[PDB]
Amino acid sequence: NRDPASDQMKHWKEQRAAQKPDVLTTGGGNPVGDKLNSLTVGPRGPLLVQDVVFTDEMAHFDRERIPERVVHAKGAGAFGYFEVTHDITRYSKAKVFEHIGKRTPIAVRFSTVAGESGSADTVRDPRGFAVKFYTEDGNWDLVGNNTPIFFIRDALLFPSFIHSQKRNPQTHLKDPDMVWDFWSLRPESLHQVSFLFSDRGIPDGHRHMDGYGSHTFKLVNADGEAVYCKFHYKTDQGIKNLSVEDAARLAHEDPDYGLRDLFNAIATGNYPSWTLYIQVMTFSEAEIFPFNPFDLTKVWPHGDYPLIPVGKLVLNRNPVNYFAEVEQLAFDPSNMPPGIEPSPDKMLQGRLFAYPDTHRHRLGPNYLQIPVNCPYRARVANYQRDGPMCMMDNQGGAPNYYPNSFSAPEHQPSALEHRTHFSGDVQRFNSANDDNVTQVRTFYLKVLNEEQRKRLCENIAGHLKDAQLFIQKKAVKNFSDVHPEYGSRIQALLDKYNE
Amino acid sequence: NRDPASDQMKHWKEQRAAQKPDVLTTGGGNPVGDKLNSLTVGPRGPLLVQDVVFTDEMAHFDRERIPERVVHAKGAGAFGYFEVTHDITRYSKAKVFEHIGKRTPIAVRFSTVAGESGSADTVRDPRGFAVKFYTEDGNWDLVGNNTPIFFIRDALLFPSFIHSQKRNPQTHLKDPDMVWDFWSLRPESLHQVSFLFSDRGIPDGHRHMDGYGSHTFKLVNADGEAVYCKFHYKTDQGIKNLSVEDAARLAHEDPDYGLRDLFNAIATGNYPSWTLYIQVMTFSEAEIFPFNPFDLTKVWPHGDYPLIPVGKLVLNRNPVNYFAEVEQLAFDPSNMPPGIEPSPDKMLQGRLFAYPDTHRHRLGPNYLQIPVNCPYRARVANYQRDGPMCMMDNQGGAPNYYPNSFSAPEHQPSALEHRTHFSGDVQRFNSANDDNVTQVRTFYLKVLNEEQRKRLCENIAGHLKDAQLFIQKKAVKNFSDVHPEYGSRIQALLDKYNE
Amino acid sequence: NRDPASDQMKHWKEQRAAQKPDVLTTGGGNPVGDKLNSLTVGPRGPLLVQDVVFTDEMAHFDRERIPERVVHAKGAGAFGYFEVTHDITRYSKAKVFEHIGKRTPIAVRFSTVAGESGSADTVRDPRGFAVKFYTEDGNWDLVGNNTPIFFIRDALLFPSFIHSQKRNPQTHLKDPDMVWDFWSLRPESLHQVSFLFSDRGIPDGHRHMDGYGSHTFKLVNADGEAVYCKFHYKTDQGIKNLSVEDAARLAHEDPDYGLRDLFNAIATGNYPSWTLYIQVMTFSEAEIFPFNPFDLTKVWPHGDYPLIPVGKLVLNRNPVNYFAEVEQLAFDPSNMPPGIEPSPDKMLQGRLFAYPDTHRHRLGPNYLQIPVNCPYRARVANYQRDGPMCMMDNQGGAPNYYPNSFSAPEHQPSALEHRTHFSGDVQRFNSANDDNVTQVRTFYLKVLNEEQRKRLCENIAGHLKDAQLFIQKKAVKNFSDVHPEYGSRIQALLDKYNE
Amino acid sequence: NRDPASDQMKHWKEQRAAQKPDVLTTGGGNPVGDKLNSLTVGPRGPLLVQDVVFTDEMAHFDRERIPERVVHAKGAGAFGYFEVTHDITRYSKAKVFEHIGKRTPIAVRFSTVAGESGSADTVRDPRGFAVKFYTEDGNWDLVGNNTPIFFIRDALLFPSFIHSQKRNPQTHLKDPDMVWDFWSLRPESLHQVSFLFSDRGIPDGHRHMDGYGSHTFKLVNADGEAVYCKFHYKTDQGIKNLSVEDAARLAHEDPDYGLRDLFNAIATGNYPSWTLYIQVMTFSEAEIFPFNPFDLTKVWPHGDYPLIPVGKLVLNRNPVNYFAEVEQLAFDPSNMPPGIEPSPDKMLQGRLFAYPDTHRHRLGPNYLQIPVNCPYRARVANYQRDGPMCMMDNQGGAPNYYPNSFSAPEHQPSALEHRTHFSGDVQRFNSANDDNVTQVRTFYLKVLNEEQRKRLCENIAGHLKDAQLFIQKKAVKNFSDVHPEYGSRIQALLDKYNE
Ligand code: HEM
Ligand SMILES: [C-]#N
Repeated sequence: NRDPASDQMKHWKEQRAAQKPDVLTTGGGNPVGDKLNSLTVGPRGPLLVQDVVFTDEMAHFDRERIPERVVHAKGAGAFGYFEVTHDITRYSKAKVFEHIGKRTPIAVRFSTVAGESGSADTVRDPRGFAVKFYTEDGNWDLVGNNTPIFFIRDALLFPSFIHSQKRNPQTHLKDPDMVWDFWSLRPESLHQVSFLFSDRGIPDGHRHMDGYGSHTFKLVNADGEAVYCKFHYKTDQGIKNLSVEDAARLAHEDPDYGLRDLFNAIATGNYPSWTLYIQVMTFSEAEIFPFNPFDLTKVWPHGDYPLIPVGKLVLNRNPVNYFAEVEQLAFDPSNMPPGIEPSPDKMLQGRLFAYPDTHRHRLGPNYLQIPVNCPYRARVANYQRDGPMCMMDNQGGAPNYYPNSFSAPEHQPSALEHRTHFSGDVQRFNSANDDNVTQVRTFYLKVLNEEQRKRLCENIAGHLKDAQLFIQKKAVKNFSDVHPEYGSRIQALLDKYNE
Repeated sequence: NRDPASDQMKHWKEQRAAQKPDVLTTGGGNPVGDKLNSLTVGPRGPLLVQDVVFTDEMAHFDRERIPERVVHAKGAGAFGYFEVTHDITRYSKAKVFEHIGKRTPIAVRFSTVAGESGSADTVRDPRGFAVKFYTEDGNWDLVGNNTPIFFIRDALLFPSFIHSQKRNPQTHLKDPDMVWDFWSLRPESLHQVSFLFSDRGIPDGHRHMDGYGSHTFKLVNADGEAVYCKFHYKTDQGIKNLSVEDAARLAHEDPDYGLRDLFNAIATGNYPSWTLYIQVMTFSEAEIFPFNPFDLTKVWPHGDYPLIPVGKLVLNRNPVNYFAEVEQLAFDPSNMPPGIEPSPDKMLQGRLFAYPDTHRHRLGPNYLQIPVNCPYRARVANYQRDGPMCMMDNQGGAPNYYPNSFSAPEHQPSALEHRTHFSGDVQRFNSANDDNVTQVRTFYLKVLNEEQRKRLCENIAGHLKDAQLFIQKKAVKNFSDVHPEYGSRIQALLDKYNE
Repeated sequence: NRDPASDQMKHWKEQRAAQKPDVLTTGGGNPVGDKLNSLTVGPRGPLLVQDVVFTDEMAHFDRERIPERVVHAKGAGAFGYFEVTHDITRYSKAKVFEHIGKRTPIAVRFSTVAGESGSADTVRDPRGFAVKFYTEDGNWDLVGNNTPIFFIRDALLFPSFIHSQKRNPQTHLKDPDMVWDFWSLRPESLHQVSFLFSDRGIPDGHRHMDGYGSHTFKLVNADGEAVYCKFHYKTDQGIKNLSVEDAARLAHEDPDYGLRDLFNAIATGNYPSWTLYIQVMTFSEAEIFPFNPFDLTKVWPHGDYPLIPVGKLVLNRNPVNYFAEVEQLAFDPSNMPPGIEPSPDKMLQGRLFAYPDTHRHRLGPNYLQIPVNCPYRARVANYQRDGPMCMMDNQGGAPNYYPNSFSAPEHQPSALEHRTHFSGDVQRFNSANDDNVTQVRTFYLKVLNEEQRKRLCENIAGHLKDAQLFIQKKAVKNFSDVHPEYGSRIQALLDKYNE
Repeated sequence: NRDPASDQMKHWKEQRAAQKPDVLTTGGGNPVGDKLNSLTVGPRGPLLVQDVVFTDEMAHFDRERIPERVVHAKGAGAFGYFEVTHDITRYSKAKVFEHIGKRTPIAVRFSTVAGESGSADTVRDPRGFAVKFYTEDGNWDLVGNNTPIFFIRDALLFPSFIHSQKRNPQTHLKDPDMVWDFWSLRPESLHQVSFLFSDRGIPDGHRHMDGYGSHTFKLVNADGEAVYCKFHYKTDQGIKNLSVEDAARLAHEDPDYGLRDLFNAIATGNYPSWTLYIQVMTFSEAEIFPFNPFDLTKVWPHGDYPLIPVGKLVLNRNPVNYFAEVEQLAFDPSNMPPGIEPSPDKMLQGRLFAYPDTHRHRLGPNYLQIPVNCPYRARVANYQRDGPMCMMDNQGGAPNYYPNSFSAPEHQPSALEHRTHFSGDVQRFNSANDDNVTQVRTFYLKVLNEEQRKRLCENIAGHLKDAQLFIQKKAVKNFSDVHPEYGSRIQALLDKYNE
């Protein structure tokens, strides 16, 4: 009796008992006598502007679509909650970490990157794992990928990068030259490239993948002590990837594979879950790290900085209306309540700006006012007013300037940001040469096995092959620098593909 | 102390009581630690991207403004109720007239016409009197002026009319050449131009003027019998207008005179009111009527068509937040509940398209979702989805197609349009010379008395005198047609004015 | 060496040689010193708002996306010209057909339907074939499809139809319950559904494939005599379709298959072309003719109304910048120069509003000001002003109200529309029953050969086999209502799929 | 014959002697038959959607309005040129100062601050004076006011400030409590408040007022040597302001007095001009300066930092279409070319963000492409693409990723920002007490004479008298802090006013 998903309407008509259906109305609420036959003059005459029943619906029709996400356009979402299982208060005075058994409702949206709205899940691309913590101190957004690292470490190259992985400005077709001309000129991607073309390249569904905040963040206890951290939410359904083969099969067989896997899962009562951990680094150690603790192209070896469990990320309800609750979702890295703060991680810094920016454009100035985005477990009160599509009462007739002598909202000094010290010139400091191989080399011949080491080298060559020859070399060169073998294997492969 | 309007905050803080100032949060609901000083590297250093309290706030301010209404930009609003005092049901079956005593929540917006957001209330100009009935059959928006007639009878000339009435495309100044060159070329305006330059051209506040639906409408009863009608809502505060010197004074002394007079009255249990009447006419009568019964430049003489009392219009509530409840208010003449239907009035016909059309651009595709515009009395159920800034549930997961087989919203034969028959060549009929003198002639001699006729001519001459001689000629000519004396009197003044 | 599309950048550079690369600047033209390293205080310090180079690029990137077309998102486009080869002057006075040899620049975008921007080119779904003629009497948009009929005959059914073919409101996946449920309760779709599931369902590229004006139109000659007609532009590369499996693999092998094909063809000098034909029907015949001549689910048979030759459609130019020239492309069926006029088609009429309406939403109010949409081979002069993103000079200091005595644009009586007579009550006429089978049966037998007839039934069952039985019944019922074996054959197929 | 502005259309008609009126067309370029009569039913029948000429025009009319500037909405603009007259090449290497005689086009917009578009010109209020220099190195926007200081010093107070300066959230009226409750609590304003209420508060048009950069900026020469500065461009027409008397008369007799004046002056060859001087403070002196050198509520005494002639700002060309060339006009302080950078001024810092941020909303993502805003004197080349209302060729088929090996634009190292060192903890430093009286006292006692102090206190007390008693206390208290005599005089006046 198909799957829970396919029976979407099925279950709807049922649960809708036997009570009559609501009356079809116009946006205004005026009942429609007949919305199947246009208002015409004669059985074969023209249409009347007077058929506002028509205009009303058609009008709305022509405006349903809104701009898709610049990146991560294709994804799925579900709601659930978080719960504490450990006490890290000695680490961060965040309200969500209150005490054990302390729950918080969440929202999540998995997704790919380069692919548009029509794209299919089952394909090589990093994955999006975003969590919205509707806390008491406002919503907390831990926007993270399925990997602890990224290709670039300076926000200034992301626009270019994304462009590189997307379409040709002219042909509107994917383009290897673009893809690899960028990667080749910027070896800093070496680390993440290797992760993309590794088995992890294509997770089997969203449920069998690990979550990562990626960036280095900052924790601060109710005592004013701050320490750098890294979030890790590992899957409790075990890691499971998809063969280049299956992936491509599913790709066209069920483009929305990863999509319904999630739905049915939650429907068949088999709710997904991830275990939230966090690494820790004192400012002392941070000054010692063999690298930049804020370099997005690096990791904190688990041996030197072990994961501390903190909580359970459980999803148990699926969106009722996809658009409203998922397509419309807004995740802002800048959304961090008292206890959690960003690090000087140049990429994070940029994200502090881009997300709310794009949201205002994709969704609208008052998008945080959208049900799904509104921090309902907090009391939003301030001196911001109006704006297009202003919902709510817009804070009634309350004094709209600060300061004021009329009892309008005051600032809670107990939430002040954490004071740090920086000494140096304001300049554009070149981070293009901050070691792009070390951690990579120990990933090729260390994290991976000879078995999957060959699968990786294959996956890569199967794409790099399509790039101009002048591109192919410069590329191998990099892989070469990570390890002559990790570069020779790939090359060999190319020579064969290359005929 | 001072007036209620001026005591806005005072009263707010008192009612607020001894409570504690809500915690000042970002749009995201995060507490602010100090919204008075920016995050900088040093006491005299750069501003950091890291300051999201600033940007969260700043970015909203930058997006505070929405386009003002292209016309009737300046205005004041108030909510109240509509009470049925009679049984008119013998004509219209709208559930808004159902049973005597039946109260229907209403919203009202008064306004001028030409002036933009910052203009003054005390200037000569028609006046807007929009009434929104939140009925159980959706919303009823009766968008009427304080005059029963208008300057033109074909929408095709409205865009141009409003242009001539506003600013010159290059100097951005008021243009008497645009104003009069247009009016002169369209004598059909003579009627309303008369009513305009008369003592009624500037009413003393909104509480002292009448409200007219202007257009001819339609009423369909339970049996399905229809009738043409006109709406009339006379003022219970009595017709009181302002003099050129006093209106001209208040222009600078208090540009928001109307907005204030209205706030204060209501704030002191001094609720304004209007009795609602209607002129009922038969298709057979509309057949006999000597003039085009749908021509916007004509009136239905009280004599032959006496007014029938319907109910009362009380405004007993003031807007809490002006932007959210007034600025965003949107009345669409097409929102007529079952029982009320439009008429062939060319003018009205065009308005059926414009209001929601422009509302989509001024407010947004989902404007009908704004609390003030939402038909909170009736239940909105249909097959329209998505659209930017989608509030509520987007009808959750109910079927989006129609018809369907899963118990989704159904038709309503009862609420069907009343069918009328028309015959003729579908073409653009020149309605330019449908007599633009007869009714003005009566207004000039029978409606006005000598002292009023005196003013009407000085008021005209005082503004017309700035247009070029040739326009003045053409202009006067049209006046003599209504009446020899009308022309000569104005002409007389012009020669004087032309020193 | 590789295909022309792949070598896009390669050539762009090659030809750009002998030239120094332009200086990288900001949106404002200020040269940037370094666009790879953000501005921070100290090498490991926070990002400074100061870095305006950053915000400029990021803010713009954060807004690259505009809403995709509500339908026909996945498409491709090219440019060419139209050449008059034959004289149909006695039918249309339209300057486009003026003389033999008359060249008129054109632009075209082909597309699929339901699938979103990321979808693949080769799938069962009709194909949009819109043609924009930049004529001296303004642009003429012939928004056609690769089929001469459509699933429905009343605009009111469209928003609902489209929803069925799209995603589920809650599970966001494609849904056969909606697809069929709709098609079941709506049999008039039979004609098109058959054609669709036919071999033509997956044309090769956008070349080989035919284009049809689809709707019935009206032609007017220099003597006011009007006649009805159907537009036809047959491929010069002969109808060639894709196999189910073939197209099924290309689906993931190369989703942009069309894009590639069309680009490379043109790029290599292999410019495709089409021959335009017209079927003419006189008002007399339109009267006698034996189902509604304006029904969109019906077709005129070359039998009685033989195809007449008019001219050639040649595409010899590729888009330089895709987004700018194809994505932003807007076609309005309502754009018809003198000689061409709408027809009572309930379906058409509706299109007369949706298109510009949605364009103002998706592209913006001044969309006709975007280069490729501008009627550049004409002289747009009128009384329209302002609007957002207003380009040009807003028509400069020209008078902006009509009429006027200042030499502003005067209208042309010549361009007056042809008048027709339409008698009959103005109401909602039921058309759900206008024969949704006759012609359909003639396709299954006469047109379709035992060969295609086999794959048609097979293709239908292959899809329909996923919907509840109660639907399958209704679906087979209508088919057998066309011809016993039609559904009979389907039914057999259906039962095997249901294990 | 009237003022040159009155005859706008006259000279336009005259302008095209001869020349025949262009043909009235739709937005698509289709010629119009009858633009005065809609297409109806019969002479008294309904309207047909089939009428596109109407809908084309109406839909546009319905979207003419865009959000008015959040502040400084009511203004006037003009174009002219900038001419170098002194070699200041030892301080700035900017090309706009490249060499004596060199002329650069400029665009200027004058403005009030609080009133919306309908507001009156002649009212006490600072005055906006923005200059746009279309320099070879991109556009340089010097966004100055008519005062060298400002009320607040930290951007976070700005939204608040402006709010208190506008209408009441509930009553929508100007709130004296709002105005003085805010000023009373933030004494840093005293300086501006005093300047504001002096004879300089209501200038006589835009031609008789000085223009000031206000903020301190950083000039950078060819040797990479930096220096701080302040821009001053004094009227050549002489500082002339209006009296509280005439100003109130003009407020109703001519709400557009400034608009009209500027136009006419230019129209009659009487071009206004301004001599541009600059002040120079070396990094050393900025160290021992008695006040914070980047504090907006302070000035650099001519005595120690003498003005230096640079060149002349001349305006000799009126806008042809106010909207297209003035209303749409946009200035960004961020637009600074090589040799002209920002200071750490907390206020200037927040501005680098807000202008482009707001322009992207008021005008749209691609507002830099609007003619008036485009840097048409430089070659904009970069890796930015798409966005709505994308004009030009969107950089065509150029490589869209940086870096790339395909000859796309490259960064110019000689346009890098001058590196400055800053050291301190990153925190929210409190500048609320950075001396808010010294300079004020000098203005009161030295800059003004008795006659003046008298008018000032009268002007201050005039408004203040309306605020609640407790607010008057606080305010007078602050004035006494500047000078015992200062507060007393105001207090005496208050004592009076209050009966
Ligand atoms: C009466 C039902 C129809 C309505 C209301 C309708 C509505 C729409 C809308 C709103 C768009 C998006 C336009 C844009 O954003 O540029 C569109 C696009 C399109 N439709 Fe129609 N459509 C209808 C029927 C069809 C049929 C019947 C055809 C086949 C001749 C067709 C061919 C197209 C094409 C080719 C496009 C994309 C044009 C392009 O930009 O390349 N549609 N339709
Ligand atoms: C519009 N009145």
